[PDB]
Amino acid sequence: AAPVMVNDCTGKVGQAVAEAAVAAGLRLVPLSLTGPGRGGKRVVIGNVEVDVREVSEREDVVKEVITEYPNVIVVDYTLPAAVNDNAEFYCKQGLPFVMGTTGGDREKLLDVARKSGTYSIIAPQMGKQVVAFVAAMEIMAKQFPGAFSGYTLQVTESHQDVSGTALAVISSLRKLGLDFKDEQVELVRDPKEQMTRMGVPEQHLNGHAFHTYKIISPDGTVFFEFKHNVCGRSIYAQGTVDAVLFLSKKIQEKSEKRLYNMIDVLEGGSMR
Amino acid sequence: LAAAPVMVNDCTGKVGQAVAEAAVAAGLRLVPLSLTGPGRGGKRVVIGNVEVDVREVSEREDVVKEVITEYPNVIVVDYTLPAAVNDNAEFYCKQGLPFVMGTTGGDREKLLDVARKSGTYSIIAPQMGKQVVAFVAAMEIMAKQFPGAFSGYTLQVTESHQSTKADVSGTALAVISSLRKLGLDFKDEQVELVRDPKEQMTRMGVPEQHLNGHAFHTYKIISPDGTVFFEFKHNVCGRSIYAQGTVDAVLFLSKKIQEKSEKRLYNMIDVLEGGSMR
Ligand SMILES: NC(=O)c1ccc[n+]([C@@H]2O[C@H](COP(=O)([O-])OP(=O)(O)OC[C@H]3O[C@@H](n4cnc5c(N)ncnc54)[C@H](O)[C@@H]3O)[C@@H](O)[C@H]2O)c1
Ligand SMILES: NC(=O)c1ccc[n+]([C@@H]2O[C@H](COP(=O)([O-])OP(=O)(O)OC[C@H]3O[C@@H](n4cnc5c(N)ncnc54)[C@H](O)[C@@H]3O)[C@@H](O)[C@H]2O)c1
Ligand SMILES: [Ca+2]
Repeated sequence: AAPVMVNDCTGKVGQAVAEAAVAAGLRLVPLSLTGPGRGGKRVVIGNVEVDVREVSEREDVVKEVITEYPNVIVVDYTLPAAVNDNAEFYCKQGLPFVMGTTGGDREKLLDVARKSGTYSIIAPQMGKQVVAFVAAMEIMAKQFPGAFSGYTLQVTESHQDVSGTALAVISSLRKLGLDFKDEQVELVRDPKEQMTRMGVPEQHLNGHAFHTYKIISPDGTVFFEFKHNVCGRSIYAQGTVDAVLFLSKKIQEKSEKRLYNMIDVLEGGSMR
Repeated sequence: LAAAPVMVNDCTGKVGQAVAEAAVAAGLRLVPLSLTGPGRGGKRVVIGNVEVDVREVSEREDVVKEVITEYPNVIVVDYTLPAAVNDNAEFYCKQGLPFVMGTTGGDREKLLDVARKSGTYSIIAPQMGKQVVAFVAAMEIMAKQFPGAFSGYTLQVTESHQSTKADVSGTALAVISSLRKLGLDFKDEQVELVRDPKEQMTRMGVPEQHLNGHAFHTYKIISPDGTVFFEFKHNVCGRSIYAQGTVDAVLFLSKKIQEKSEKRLYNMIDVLEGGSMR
């Protein structure tokens, strides 16, 4: 598996990703780029000192990276403002990359990767196990129209503005014959209620994504319940490591397909 | 509803009765004759507004002759016992009688083979609760599309049925089969079988009125570090899900017979793909 450069290793997700890469046995490139107004520094990720460099030095830094690590894959967890420029930079430099950063102009991001033939994974949702759940519910919904018609749907949700994941699952559930408007989602905002009702540990009130879907027969006798509860950043960190392993293999195979998403990574199976 | 009349064997069985009640309540024509098992006497029972002459299984030949003459388009619904599966199926297939069989057990491969080779219009499924079938399929879909997606996670499976059902549920086994393809490491004997009434009430939330007829299932999928938690429950009280799914299956198969379909043997997946007919 290929060595990885994580920009930015000092950001919260980027740090978690670099940690998880090191703990999994990937080689972490000991260089990183940080954002405007952040200065250069040395940081420790596991047993590796990383020379964190200001983004204005990116041309030089990438040349230092490429000479010592030809087969590097870049992992990008920066900010929406950097997304398009970073992508154009990675594509202009021939660098394969895994883009976790959300926002920016998404059509422009995809088209620059596709038109340049740059090996890449672009996925604004890297929590792969949740992605799998969401996608399978949809395929099932399309296979069995009206299978749950007459049932009652209740959807209750905790995050920190309804979750795109919850809306996607609700859309599938309508194809199953459930009637449920988007406004009927109960957002739990009160931390007391986030702890008590949903079981979120005190630790993760500022960093969680808990969802419950209850589907009940009109006579009360049939009860379905689906939960996916995410605490913190580990699912995204682990998802990113899996994406790097997938992309590395596809570069190694000289694959004709260049731009992948998390669905592609899931379909490639487990690699650890 | 230009749907076929139905003969429910055995309408004195717990599931057969529930099926026959639901068929009558849905507006199907219940054939006023039924077959009951060895040891049971002949009797008459009331199902909705219908008096059913219930006859001993040794009377099968003449009873089915009487039914065929009075109700030529009859579909037989079979909820009997495992010891009767193969004999009953081979009987229906010899008579050209279309059938819906929910009875579990027997030689399943032999059951499907005789249906297919005889060309008998049939629906054979050990789980007629179509909504539960849809959940099972969702898990299998996830495992086919995304193999190993939960590799490294821990699986806990806990299951509660009435005390007499002293063996793990077929639905739980099929779900676990999919979960293994998803990367979970889990032997079949690791399923926790809750069978003590006190535990069923307190731990599983089974209402007291449903202790002798329920099917509660919980699957927990947890990441190594404990930060990601999936939980799937499907909890059935009583038998109305099975009776309702059986009615749907009868209406489905009824249409296929009228339409004269080349395909003869169906399951509940096929019924789910046909859409809701009510
Ligand atoms: N794909 C996913 O599943 C997923 C999961 C969680 C978060 N995110 C997203 O990832 C992004 C990062 O989140 P976070 O909490 O780590 O943010 P953060 O603010 O903690 O870290 C972002 C870092 O990027 C740096 N940065 C800014 N511009 C840069 C540039 N041009 N080059 C290099 N570094 C630059 C900043 O200095 C900062 O250290 C956000 O857009 C967030 O929404 C995505
Ligand atoms: N597919 C499903 O959805 C589903 C759901 C629940 C139960 N079941 C199955 O249905 C079957 C019956 O369950 P139950 O609780 O109604 O059992 P039950 O014992 O209450 O009823 C079964 C009846 O079948 C009769 N019988 C036995 N042999 C017969 C024969 N050769 N001909 C006619 N009648 C005969 C018995 O006398 C008995 O009255 C079981 O195998 C059970 O596992 C299936
Ligand atoms: Ca810093």
